[PDB]
Order: sequence, then structure tokens, then C-alpha cells
Amino acid sequence: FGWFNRMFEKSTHHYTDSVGGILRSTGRYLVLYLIIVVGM
Amino acid sequence: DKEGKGLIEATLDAVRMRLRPILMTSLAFILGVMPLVISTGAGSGAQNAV
Amino acid sequence: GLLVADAIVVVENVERVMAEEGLPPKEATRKSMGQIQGALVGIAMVLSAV
Repeated sequence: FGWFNRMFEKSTHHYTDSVGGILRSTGRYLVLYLIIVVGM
Repeated sequence: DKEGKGLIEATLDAVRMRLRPILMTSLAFILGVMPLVISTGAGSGAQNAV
Repeated sequence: GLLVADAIVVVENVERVMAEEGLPPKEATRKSMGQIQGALVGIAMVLSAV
């Protein structure tokens, strides 16, 4: 009918594929999770 | 291990067919825990901080 | 909240291996609580730490 469309698209390219592109990077989250932990 | 491996391609195949829960479960919260934060404050000033 | 939570997983698990792989009833959750086997039971043997 058409509602699931607004999140089924946001699950793949906007999430799962941008989720590849975060350990495709890794790097900076070593210090971002220490600005977050010691910032906490 | 017991299923077909994925050093990087099983951590994605898994986090694709059941995100629904971790989005609707950690959401059945949020607003079920919000009648504590606001909508009250009269009879209980403790529901606020809880 | 948590009592509402961990129930949802086995409920939506039937929406996986029935709406995805087709096969209907008492087998569409049989081998599904096998990924949440100890992730259902042996959980708050240690999240029952706090």
C-alpha cells in the first residue's frame, strides 16, 4: 500500500551501506570514542 | 563459526534482516518511559528523575 | 520496559522465516530462538550484574 517505503530505503543505502563506510574508515572513532568516554 | 563466515560481510548480512526489533523495542521504551519525565510532576516528583 | 522488550524478538522472528522463506507455522521460530538461545537465557546471568 505504501508506508514501509520510507524506512526500507533508509535501512539499506542510508544505513547498511553507510555502515560499511564506517569500518571502511575506522580511524577517527578511536579518538571520538575517547572524547565521548572521557567527555562523559 | 557454525554458519557461513563473514569477517566484514556477515556483520552486514546480519544487521539487515532484523533491525526492526532494535528499532521498535528501543522505541516501545522512549514513550512508555516518557509519562514519567513529563505529563506528570504533580503526584510524583520522583517519576521525573526515575 | 524490559519485560515488553525481550518478548518482541521471538514474536517478530516468525515474521522473518515465514515472510522471507515462505514456510508457515510451528517451524518458523523453531530454529530462530537458536540465534537468541543464550542471548535470551544467559543474558541477565550477567546483565543481572548491576
